[PDB]
Amino acid sequence: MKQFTKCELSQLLKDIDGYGGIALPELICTMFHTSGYDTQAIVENNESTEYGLFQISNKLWCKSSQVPQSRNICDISCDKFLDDDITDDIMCAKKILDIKGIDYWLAHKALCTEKLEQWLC
Ligand SMILES: [Ca+2]
Repeated sequence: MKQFTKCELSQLLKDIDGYGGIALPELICTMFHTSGYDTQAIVENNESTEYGLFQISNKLWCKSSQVPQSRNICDISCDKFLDDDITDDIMCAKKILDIKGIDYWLAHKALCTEKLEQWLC
């Protein structure tokens, strides 16, 4: 259920290259192994769930019925991360990068800090 090509995502996110010292291919890499470019991706964990192209968690970042105690850092309902517009998802991902850095994503150190030429367009 890929909803983007690696190339279209690289073009849409072109100005996020360098953001907090992030290389763009590093990020695209991270997004692919995270969500498979599926804007509707839902990953269910123990106490919580991660949503969308960026797999943003309801534990901290958005408001959801599942975690009423969430601080909702991005000030947004998690449902917004399952629509076809990734603009709000990108806003939140940047807030994550501003705080916690690219290591929020467990795919980044696992696969995206080494051998990245396949993520170029
Ligand atoms: Ca969205």
